[PDB]
Amino acid sequence: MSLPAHLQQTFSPEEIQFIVENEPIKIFPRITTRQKIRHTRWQLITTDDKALNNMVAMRSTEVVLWIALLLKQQSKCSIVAPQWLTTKELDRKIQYEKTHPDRFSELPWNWLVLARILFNKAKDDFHDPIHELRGKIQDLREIRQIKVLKGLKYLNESHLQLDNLSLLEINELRPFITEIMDKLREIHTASLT
Amino acid sequence: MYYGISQFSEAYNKILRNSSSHSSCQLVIFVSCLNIDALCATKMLSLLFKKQLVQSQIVPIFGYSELRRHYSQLDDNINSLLLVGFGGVIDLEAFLEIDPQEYVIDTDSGEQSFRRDIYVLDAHRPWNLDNIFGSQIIQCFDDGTVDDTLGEQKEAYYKLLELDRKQRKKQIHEYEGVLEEYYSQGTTVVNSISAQIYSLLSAIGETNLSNLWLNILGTTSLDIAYAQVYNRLYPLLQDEVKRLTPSSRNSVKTPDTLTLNIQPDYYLFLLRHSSLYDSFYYSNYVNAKLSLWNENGKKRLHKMFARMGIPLSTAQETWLYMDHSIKRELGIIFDKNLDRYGLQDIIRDGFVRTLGYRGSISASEFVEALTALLEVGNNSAQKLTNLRKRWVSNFWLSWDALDDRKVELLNRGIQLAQDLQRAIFNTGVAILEKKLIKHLRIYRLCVLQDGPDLDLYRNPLTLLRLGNWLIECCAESEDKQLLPMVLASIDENTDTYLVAGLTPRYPRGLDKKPILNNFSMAFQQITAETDAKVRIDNFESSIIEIRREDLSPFLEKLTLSGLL
Amino acid sequence: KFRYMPFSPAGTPFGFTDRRYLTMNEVGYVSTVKNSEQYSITVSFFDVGRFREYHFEDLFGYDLCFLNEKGTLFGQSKTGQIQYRPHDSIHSNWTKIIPLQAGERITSVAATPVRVIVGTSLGYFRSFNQFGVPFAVEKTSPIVALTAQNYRVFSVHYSQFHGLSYSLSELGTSSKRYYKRECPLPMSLPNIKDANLDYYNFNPMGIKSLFFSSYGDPCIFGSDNTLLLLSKWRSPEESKWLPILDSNMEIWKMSGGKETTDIHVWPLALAYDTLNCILVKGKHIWPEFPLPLPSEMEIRMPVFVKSKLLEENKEIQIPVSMAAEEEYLRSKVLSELLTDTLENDGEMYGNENEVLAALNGAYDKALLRLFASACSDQNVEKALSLAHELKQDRALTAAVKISERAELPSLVKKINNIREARYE
Repeated sequence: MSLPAHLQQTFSPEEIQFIVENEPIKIFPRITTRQKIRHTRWQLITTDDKALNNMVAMRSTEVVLWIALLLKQQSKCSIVAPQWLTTKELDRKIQYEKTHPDRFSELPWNWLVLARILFNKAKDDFHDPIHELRGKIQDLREIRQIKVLKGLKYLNESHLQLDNLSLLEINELRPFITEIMDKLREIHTASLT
Repeated sequence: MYYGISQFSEAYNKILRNSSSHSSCQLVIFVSCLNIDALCATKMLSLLFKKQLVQSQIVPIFGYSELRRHYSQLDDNINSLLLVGFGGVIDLEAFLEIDPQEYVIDTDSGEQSFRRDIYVLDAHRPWNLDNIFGSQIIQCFDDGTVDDTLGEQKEAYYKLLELDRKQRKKQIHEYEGVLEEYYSQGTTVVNSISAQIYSLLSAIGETNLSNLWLNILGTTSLDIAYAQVYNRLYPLLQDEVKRLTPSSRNSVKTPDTLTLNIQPDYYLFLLRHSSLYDSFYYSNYVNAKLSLWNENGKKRLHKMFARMGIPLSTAQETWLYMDHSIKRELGIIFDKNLDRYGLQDIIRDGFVRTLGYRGSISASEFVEALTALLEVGNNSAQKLTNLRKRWVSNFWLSWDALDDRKVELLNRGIQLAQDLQRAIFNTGVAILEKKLIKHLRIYRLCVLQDGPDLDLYRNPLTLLRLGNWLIECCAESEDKQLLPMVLASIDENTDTYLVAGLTPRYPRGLDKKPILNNFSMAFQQITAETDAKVRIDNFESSIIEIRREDLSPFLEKLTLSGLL
Repeated sequence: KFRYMPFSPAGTPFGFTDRRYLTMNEVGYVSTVKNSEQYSITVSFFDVGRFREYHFEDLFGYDLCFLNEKGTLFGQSKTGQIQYRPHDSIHSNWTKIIPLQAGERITSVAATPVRVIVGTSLGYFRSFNQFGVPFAVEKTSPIVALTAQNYRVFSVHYSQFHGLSYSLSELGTSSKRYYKRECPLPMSLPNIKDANLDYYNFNPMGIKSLFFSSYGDPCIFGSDNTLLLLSKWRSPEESKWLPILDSNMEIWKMSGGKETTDIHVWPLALAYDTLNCILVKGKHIWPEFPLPLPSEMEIRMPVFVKSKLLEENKEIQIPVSMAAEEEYLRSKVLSELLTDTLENDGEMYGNENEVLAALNGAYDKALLRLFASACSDQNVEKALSLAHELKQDRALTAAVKISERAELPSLVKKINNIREARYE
C-alpha cells in the first residue's frame, strides 16, 4: 500500500534514531557566533533559534541533538555526555538491576540509542575511557534482556506493565508481545457467550 | 615560483573562495589511477574537502587520451580542477587546447581573473616551462624545485619570450641553448604528492593520525624505485609520528587504541601476513643478494635458516601461529646472523600501525596490498577501452581499502599480493634461466614472447613489478655495468607489445646524485622519425605500446639513438 | 634559599613523559614535544572559526609561553631568546635576545595589543612594543607570574626580602595607568610524596593559573585550590579579594562526602559565574596530551560548614538555611562586579542588563528565604534587619505577607515604615 509492510504497525530503528535526535544535548561550541555590542543567523522553525545565535567558544550550551552531530561532523563542537553516561552512574544502575530482579532501573527512554550515537560520532568527548563505557552499556543491555525473558512468561489477555523499558527495547519486542497478546485475547473472547 | 611551499594556504583559500557553495558541485579532482601516491594524496584531499563541506567530483584517469576526453566534456559550471599525479611535464595549455582569452573574466588595472583554475599536483620533472612560467591558468604546486634549480631557465624563458644580426644571434642561441639543455634531461620523481598535501594540511592546521597514515603510505610507495627520495622524506615523517602520538607508555591494549609506532620493519615480503620463509623467498632484495632463482640460491636460503637455528617447519608457519619465543627473539637472530650473507640492509625501522586487537600492518605491507588491488582487483578500440575501464574500476578497490571499516578488502589485497609476487618470481626465473636479457651496448633488452599467465603483464604496474625485480637482481651484481633496461611483453589479443623503459639504480646500501629516465625522450624522438604505429599516451611516458611487426624496426632505431 | 622557575599560566611539567603544556587559557593551549634534542611545538585554539592551529620545530627549547587573541609569545628562560608570532601572519614574526646576567632567568612573559612584556628573576622588567622596539626597562620585586587581557596587565611578584605582592596595570594606546603597584597578595604558598613534589619542583609558588575573568576582573588560583577574584579594583581604596571557589570543598560535596584524593581541579578561565577547568583524575595533578573537555564548576562562596553537612547526611543535601546564605552572598558579590563593569566599561553583550535584573531577583528571594527562618525562630529583630537590606519595593510586600503568616505584627508595622521611607 502507500506505507511499506515492515512499517505498518511499528517504527524502523532509523525512525527511533530520528525521534532521539530531536532531544536537547549539552555541547561546548568551538565557534563564537555571538555578536558584540561595540552576518548569517540560524532562523530555524522546529527548535529554539535563540540558543545558536548566542554561542561563545568553550562556554557550554544546549542544542537539539541533530545540530550537535552536524556541528561535531566539522571540528566546530564537542558533545558533553549526559551524567548517566559516566562509569559511576552506569555502575550504580548495574547494581540496582542485580539488586531488584522484579524491576528495570530508571535509565532514560533513549539510553541505548544515545549511547550508540555518541560512541560512534563523539568517541573523543568522554571523560571516562570509552572501552569501559561500551563494556557497561553491554552489561546493562544483557541484564535487561534476562528481565525481559522473565517478563514474557506472563503474556496475558488483559495487560502488562513495563515501567523503565527503553524505546529501543520496546521497539524490538513490539511485533512479538502485541501479536501474541492479540491471539490470547482472540482465543479468550471467542470463549465468551 | 608557481605556488611555493610557503604559500599553499593561498592556493587552498582560493579553492574555498572560488568553489565552495551549497548550491552545486564546482570542484573536480582528476586523479591518475595506477599511482599509489596520487591515490593517498587524493584520499587526504577528499577528507579535507568533506570536512569543509565542498561539493566535489573525483574522476580517475588512465592516461593523456582520457584526460583530453574528460576535460573536453567538463560542465562549464566547474571552476576548479586538481590534476593529481600528472600533467607537470606536458604543456597543458597546448595539450588541453586552452586559449586563455576564452577563459578570462573581469580584466579590470594591471589585472586578470579566469572562470577556471587548473592546479597541478605533480612530483615528476623536468617541469614544462610553459606551465611553470608561461601560463596564468595552470597553477603548479612546488616542493622548492623552481627557486632552487630553475633560476637560469626563468631568465632564459623570459628573454626569449620578450624577443618576438650579431647582437640577436649572440643571445637568441644562448637562451635557446639554456632551454635545449633543460629539456634533454630524463624524467625523475623528486617528492611524494602526499607529502606535499600533508604540508598543506600542516599550513591549514588539519593534521591528525589519519592524514599522517595516508602521508606514510603515499611516501612509502616510492621506496622501491626512488629510494633517494624516500630517504629525504623519512626523517620528516618520524617527527610527525612523535608530535601526534599521545602521552601514555606501558599502555594496556584495548579495542579502541590505534598505535602508529616507529619500530623494526624488516625489508621482507609481507612478513606479518605470510610465513617467515616466503618473506625471504619472495623479497626482491633477498633474491638479489642470494641469486635465489637457481637451486644453489635456494640451498643458500635453507643453509641460512639452519644456521639461524629456525627449523624449516617453523619458518614455513603462518606468522600469527609461529611461536611466541621466535617472534621476540627474531631481532637478536637477525642482528647476529644476516651479516654473513650481506643481508645486513634488511634491518630497517619503519612505521607499523595496529588498531585494537586486529594485529599490526606496516606501511610497507599495506602498499603491497593496495598495489595488488590496482593490478588484479577484478575492435581493438573496444579491446583497449574495456581493459582501461577495468583499471579505472580497480582504483575504487584500492580507495575503499584505505578505510578502517573495510579490512576484509585489505585482506583481499594481502592475498592478491602473494598471488602476484609468486607469478612475478616464476616469470623472472624463466627470464634468467633461459637467458632472455640480451646486452645491446647502450641498453639491456628483454622480450616476453610466450609463457604461463603472461596476460597479467598488460597492466603497466605488473610489468613494473617484474621490472623492479630484474633491476634489483642486476643492480647488486658487482660485475655488470649499470645500463638502462627495456622490458617488453606481448598481448596476444590486441597483438601489441607493452614496452617499458627502466632506469637502473645503485645497490641498495651504497650512499650518489640521481640517474634519470631518458627513454621518455628516446621513444618520442624515434616515434616522430618513423612511420610506425605506437601509443605514447601513458602518464609514465617511459611506457608505450607498439604493434607486433613494428617492434623490431623500433628497437633497431633505439640502439642508434644518442638520447640514452 | 628559594629558586626562581619559569612560569606560564596553566602549563604543566614533563614528569616521566616526553611532552607538556607550555600554557592554557580561554584562547587555546600550547604543547611541546621532546623530539631527539630538538622540540616540536603545537599551538591549538578553542575557537576554530577565528584561529587556525599551527606547529613548528623549535631548535632553542622554549619553556615560556603566552597566548592571546593577537599572537603567541615564546621565551627560553636560560638564554633570553624571545619570539613573537602574530596570528594573522600578515605581520611578520620577530625574534630578540634580552640581556641576562649570570644566574638570571626569564621568569615570565606577557603580551598586550601594543606591548610585549618580559620579567626576570632579578626583577628587571623589559617592555618592547608589538614590533620588537624596546620601550622601557623598569626594576621591580622579581615577577614570578604575568597575565594580560587587552590593555590590562596583572603581575605577581615574590622575593625573600619583599614577600608576595601584585601589580595591576592598564597600559593602553593612550592614558596609561597603574592601578596597584606591589600591593601584598593574600594567597597561600604551599606547605613545603612525589605526586606533589614533581609539581612543586616545576612551580614553587603553586600558582595553577593566573587569569582575568571574561569581564576583566583579576583572578588567581593558588596552592590552596581556592579561586580568589579581585573586587572593585577600578577604585583602589575599596578593593578586596573574594574567595569565590573553595574547590576542595566543592569536590568533596559532589563525590558525596568522601574525602577525595584521586580528583584535582585545573583552572582555565572564569567566564562570568563559572570556572572552566579540567577535572584531572589520577595520581598526577595536571592533565595529559589528548586534552579532556573543560568541565564547568559554578562558583560558590565558602559558607559550607563541613561538620553540619556531615551530621545531616551521616548526592549531599544542604540545609536550606546554608543554601540561602550562599545564594544571597554569591548574588551580592556578582551583582557588584556586573554593576561596576556596566558603569565603567559598558556592556559587551546587551544581555548584561537583563542578567543584572535577574540577579537582583535571586538576591531578594534568598533574603526572604532567610527571613522565614528568622520568623520561625521568632527573632523579630533579626527579621527586621533582613527586611531592611531587601532591594525591590515589590519584594518587600512578601516580607509583610511572611510576617502575617508567622503572626509577628511588630514586623508588619516596622516594614510599613520602610515602604514610605524608600518611596521618599
